Amino acid sequence: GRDHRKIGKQLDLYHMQEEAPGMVFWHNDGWTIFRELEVFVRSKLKEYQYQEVKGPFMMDRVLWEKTGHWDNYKDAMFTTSSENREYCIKPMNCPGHVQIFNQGLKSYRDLPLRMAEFGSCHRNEPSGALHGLMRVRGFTQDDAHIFCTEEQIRDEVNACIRMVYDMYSTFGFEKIVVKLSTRPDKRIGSDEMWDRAEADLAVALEENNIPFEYQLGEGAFYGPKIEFTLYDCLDRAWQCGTVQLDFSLPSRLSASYVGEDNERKVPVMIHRAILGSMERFIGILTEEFAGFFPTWLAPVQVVVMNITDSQSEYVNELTQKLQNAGIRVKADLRNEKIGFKIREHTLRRVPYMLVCGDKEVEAGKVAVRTRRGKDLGSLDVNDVIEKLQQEIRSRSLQQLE
Amino acid sequence: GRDHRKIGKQLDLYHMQEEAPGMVFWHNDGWTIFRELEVFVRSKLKEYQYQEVKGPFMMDRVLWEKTGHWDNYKDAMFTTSSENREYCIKPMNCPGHVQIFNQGLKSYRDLPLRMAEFGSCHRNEPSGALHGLMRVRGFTQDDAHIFCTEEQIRDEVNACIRMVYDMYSTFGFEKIVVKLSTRPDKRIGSDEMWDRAEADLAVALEENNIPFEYQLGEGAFYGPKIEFTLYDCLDRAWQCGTVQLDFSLPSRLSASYVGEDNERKVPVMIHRAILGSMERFIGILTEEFAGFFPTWLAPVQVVVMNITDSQSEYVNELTQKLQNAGIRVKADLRNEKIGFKIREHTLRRVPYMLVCGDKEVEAGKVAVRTRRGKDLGSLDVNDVIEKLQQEIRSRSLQQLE
Ligand SMILES: C[C@@H](O)[C@H](N)C(=O)OCCCCCn1cnc2cc(Br)c(Cl)cc2c1=O
Ligand SMILES: C[C@@H](O)[C@H](N)C(=O)OCCCCCn1cnc2cc(Br)c(Cl)cc2c1=O
Ligand SMILES: [Zn+2]
Ligand SMILES: [Zn+2]
Repeated sequence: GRDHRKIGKQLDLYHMQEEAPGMVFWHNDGWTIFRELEVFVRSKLKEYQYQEVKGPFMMDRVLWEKTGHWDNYKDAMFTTSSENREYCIKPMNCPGHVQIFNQGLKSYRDLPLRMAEFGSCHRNEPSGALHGLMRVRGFTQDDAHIFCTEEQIRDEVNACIRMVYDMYSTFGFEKIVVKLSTRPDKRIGSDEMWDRAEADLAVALEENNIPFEYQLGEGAFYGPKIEFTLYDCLDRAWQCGTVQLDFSLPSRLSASYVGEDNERKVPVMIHRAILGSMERFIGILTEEFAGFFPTWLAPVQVVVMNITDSQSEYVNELTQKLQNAGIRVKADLRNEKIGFKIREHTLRRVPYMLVCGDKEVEAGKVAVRTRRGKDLGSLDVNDVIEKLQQEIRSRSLQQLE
Repeated sequence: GRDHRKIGKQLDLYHMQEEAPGMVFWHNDGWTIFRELEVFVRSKLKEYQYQEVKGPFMMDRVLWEKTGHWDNYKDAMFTTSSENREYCIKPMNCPGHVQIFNQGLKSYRDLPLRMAEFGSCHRNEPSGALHGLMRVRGFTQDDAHIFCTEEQIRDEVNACIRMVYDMYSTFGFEKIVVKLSTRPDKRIGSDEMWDRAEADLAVALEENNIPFEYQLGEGAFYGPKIEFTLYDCLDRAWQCGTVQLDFSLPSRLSASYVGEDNERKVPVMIHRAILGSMERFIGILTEEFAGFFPTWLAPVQVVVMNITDSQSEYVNELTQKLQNAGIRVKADLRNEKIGFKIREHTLRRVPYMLVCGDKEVEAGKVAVRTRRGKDLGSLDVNDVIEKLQQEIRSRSLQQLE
């Protein structure tokens, strides 16, 4: 009883309909979760020293032919036309990132250049294969590309791996299985490029004490991949993360920089995504938590409620203070029994229920109950606000005990 | 200068390519401005009680055919096909918002329902008419649709008008022309509906003490509208804001709610955008400010710089303090003359240059230079940080004096 489709309906997070197969409509509360997940990713982009960009939604087929995506992916790409030119709605963000890199002369002092995007991508998947948020047609990839020198590969691949485990640990995912996918039958780049790339990814895994198995022939057409699979609380495997080494795309798109030796050089490209897609990861989280999202992700974090209208002015004031502390809060001043109110907000998976009777109004206190049924007692309002702020800002998995 | 296309190149904000006509490649610094503009709009969504949602990029042509917009605008829509079905890449967000409205039984108690989206839209505009950020194919509107009763229209229009002036004032736009477009020759609804609807728009304007003029017969087939034209510092007119009444779309897309008398009732829709295209608005702002973006919008708010090698670690400490204070800060530790650093960052329109010589280090102070060439002298570090935070939080047009 943790279906993301059911929870998504019950908590008014999102919906899907037949007029847009495999594409999500995010309702207010679901979009709040999505945006908080974006805020989290951005905090990591800042920490790990990434730029953030935005590329065009479509680009001319001629460009996708040049990069190799047309030859490999044409049947799974959406196309559209204008003025006798054909455009592919983008399946990937990498070519756009190279286009941005190519604006303005680059040198070795600009490298490593780490370029991230919340990339809106589309895949023309067979419609019968779509399911929930887990297999979709339109998605938002937490993508980035690192442009670096050959000598910087080791440190930059190492940083990507650190970033992967760091981010998964935030959500409580500690059981991770790793595969290394090597040269596929249909590919671009020379065998010596592939020897180098496969070797570098293998060394990274050895050095980080990450056990792995090879997945022979399952690499991307443009480079080998480290694939990260996390396991949820039901012990189900979800492949989410990927780190790839690419010596082909930057050459094909005429990317270059001036090295230390003043010689014109082609940058190496590292591709990576960690969550995989915002939509699928939200799906996974919804099931992992069964809708009991950690406080930092919860659509509504606190509900403050009165017993009678005698405490209404105090509740409104307290609601305002919580909102000023950055907390997603609402007041429940209805003329309903306290057990009726508490149940409604517990059903809605609100982390904290703040109750104000006469005794609380008199003492400048608030009675705190958690959605798990724990009565924390009557506590000083400022102590409660501070404790909630820390729980939220630290992105704690745990509520107050 | 005040050419946003030249400034856009100079400050590394964005670029365009023929591979994606009229679709912007946002570089890090331009995307920072875009993201800050979103944050600003979201603060107003909160203040004016809007939900925020997100819809997919495409929906079945079959659904678009039902809206009453198909015959009018089929030539300007991008289409793409899959499995014998044709999809439209959305040029507007209204039908998607109605799809969200149509999920779950709605009651009169849910009205007015205010639904905003930063809606990623595409129009197949002729390539010859494209121009920088102002005339594009891919654009993002600060869009919203309000679903309400007939009796609620005036108050809801009143709030939209307040929102327009509130938002324009933030950017220094106080000269605003207002036009009310009245019933066209070809229209839906009775004459009485139009009498009431035109009167609601006029009364809402009167209630905000706003003089206006008519654009006779220029209303849409589905209702009258108000349009807001702001004037920049060169006295150039930019039509940006729209409040559009719509008595057609809800019925066309089977939208309804349970009235207080238990009757199935069709809501009225209000379409509204304040900035309009955010790409275009960024273009307007770029020219308005001549690239001197107010500090809250500036891609890089502060550069901290040393005179000689001796102050490098003080610069690092101060940069970290600014980082921790939420300021977009960079350290310039190059072995270059201080005047060279000031010239470069002045040219890049960085609001503040925080200069650290021995005297500053020794006193725990910093010397503050503005991009206007103003020497503000030696100031206490914590005081400067507090003043910068206040300038940013208040979204002030004015730098410290
Ligand atoms: C991490 C990113 O930078 C990287 N480009 C990426 O997407 O890699 C994901 C794993 C390797 C690549 C695996 N794959 C393969 N065929 C595809 C065809 C289409 Br059409 C689309 Cl939309 C996506 C893919 C895809 O993802
Ligand atoms: C404010 C928004 O909700 C509103 N829908 C909107 O876009 O308003 C902007 C101004 C008036 C919008 C009026 N118009 C203008 N150009 C269009 C181009 C295409 Br292609 C299509 Cl399908 C429809 C329209 C359209 O209806
Ligand atoms: Zn990639
Ligand atoms: Zn609309």
